[PDB]
Amino acid sequence: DSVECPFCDEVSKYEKLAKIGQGTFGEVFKARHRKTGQKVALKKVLMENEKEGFPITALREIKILQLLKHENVVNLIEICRTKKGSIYLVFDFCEHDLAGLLSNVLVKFTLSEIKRVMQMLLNGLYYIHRNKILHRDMKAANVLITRDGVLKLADFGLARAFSLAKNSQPNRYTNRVVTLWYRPPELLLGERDYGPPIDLWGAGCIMAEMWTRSPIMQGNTEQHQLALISQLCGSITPEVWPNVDNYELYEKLELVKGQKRKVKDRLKAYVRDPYALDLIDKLLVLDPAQRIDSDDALNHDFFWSDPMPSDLKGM
Amino acid sequence: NNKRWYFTREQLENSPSRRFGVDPDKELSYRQQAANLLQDMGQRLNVSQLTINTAIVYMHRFYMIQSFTRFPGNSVAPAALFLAAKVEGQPKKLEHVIKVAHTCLHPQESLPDTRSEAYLQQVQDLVILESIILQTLGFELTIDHPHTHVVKCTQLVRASKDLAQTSYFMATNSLHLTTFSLQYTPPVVACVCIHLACKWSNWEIPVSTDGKHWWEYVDATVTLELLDELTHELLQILEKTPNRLKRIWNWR
Ligand SMILES: OC[C@H]1O[C@@H](n2cnc3cc(Cl)c(Cl)cc32)[C@H](O)[C@@H]1O
Repeated sequence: DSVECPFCDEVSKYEKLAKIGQGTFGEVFKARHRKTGQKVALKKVLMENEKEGFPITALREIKILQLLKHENVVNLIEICRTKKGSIYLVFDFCEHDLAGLLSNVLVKFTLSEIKRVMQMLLNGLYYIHRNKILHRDMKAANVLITRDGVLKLADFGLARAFSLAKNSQPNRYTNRVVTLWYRPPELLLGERDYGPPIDLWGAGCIMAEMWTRSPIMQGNTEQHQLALISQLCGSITPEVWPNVDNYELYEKLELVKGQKRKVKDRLKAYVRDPYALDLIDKLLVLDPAQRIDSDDALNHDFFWSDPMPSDLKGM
Repeated sequence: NNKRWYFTREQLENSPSRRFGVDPDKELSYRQQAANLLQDMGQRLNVSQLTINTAIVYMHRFYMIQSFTRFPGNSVAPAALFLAAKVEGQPKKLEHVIKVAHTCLHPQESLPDTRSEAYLQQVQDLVILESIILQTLGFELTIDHPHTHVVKCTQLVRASKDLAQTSYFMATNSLHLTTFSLQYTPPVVACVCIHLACKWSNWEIPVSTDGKHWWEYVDATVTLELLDELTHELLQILEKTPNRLKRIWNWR
């Protein structure tokens, strides 16, 4: 027979349309509510092997989505079942993502539109960090935009909560987080007491990707990457980055010794506005605790100069 | 919204279990049992009281939707604890929770052979029930942990170490013994527990410098009249529970 289930609707109430969860991961469908035509995204909960019941990392993600309610964060509407059995996370659908738009050459951003994009992105980082969450997977692909031009950060499948680390016991968070290209130095050097700054770095790589239309630092592995970073920001040294020595992997990873900060320069050709350059610079800072934060980033002259941030309709 | 897991006296009266043959009195003890089983398993698995509490709330909320006649507490509690532990950051392995459930519920019998089909199915069963719990709760597992509320109210009245320990005790027992957490907000429950703790300890909380009673600093909706009724109900249940009041009883 059957069990009562007032608060978990069967996903059949939505009509699947098309796989959109590319990278071949998640198994994400666009879908349509069979009564109102309202479009949504269905992210099925993987379950590959999972020999420990409902996946703990899914509980984590569902906790975080439920806590994050904000105009620049994706919106979990409900969670649905099947009747093996399956579980779907249901989101408000969003037509575009920033990877799709940055690659498509039919699409162009006025300086002011870009400004708005960054503003929304940084605003959402302010919100999540305030709520003690790290995204840990910043990349244009995870930045969506709706028809009406509202940007939303998405895919919190890697996200986790973070704590004020006192009582003389540094945290032990997972190190191998964030895509390689949008990953920050702290993590490559094997940091485990990291914080909000690891997302800000992502946000940098994305600022530039708004002009270069292309992920600015593509690396084969963690070692090719970390060099490629230093071939843009300068050499990692206690001089530029106090106490960077203490990382086991510092000198213990043959880091290129001779390199001076070539960031504004290697980017001038793509981004003209000197304010945008300056912001990109304060975001791509090597030392976490010297890197700019969401609050200060938002009060940066970039967002308060002509041309002013404009809404989005060029898409 | 945020009134979904809060219920009226009448709603509690007409529970799923009631509609299947179970008296109010019988059901209330069914919860008390499940809560004990939770506490016992949680202690042996070495999880926090916070985690155990979460489980107890999952349990309470669960039985406002399902009936004890379809889902016996002995089956639901291990599943609820298995869930609570992952949710709270203290995952226990599925085998381990099953071993411990078994010893608790059959201190004599010997654990089957992991190789057995008998055992393999009780593993599938727990996982299934975790699934039914998840669905029944509408996937809403973030609980407002009630201890921290109590702590802040004892701080807010410069309570003795003893007066706070007693409060904490009322607090924890209310979760095991009453359905308060299905009826009143964690802030309020804590007032209830501090009030009763004062009465028991013969401690008088001084009125404000204004004339405002201490509880008004915690939940506007709280009237003395209410505290008195709740602390009464709680105390009656305490008096019925063997050895319990002994734990906080001044003997000198
Ligand atoms: O599983 C992560 C990938 O799937 C897509 N995705 C994830 N969550 C989503 C929510 C919505 Cl509303 C949309 Cl439109 C796409 C999503 C994103 O495009 C992302 O690259």
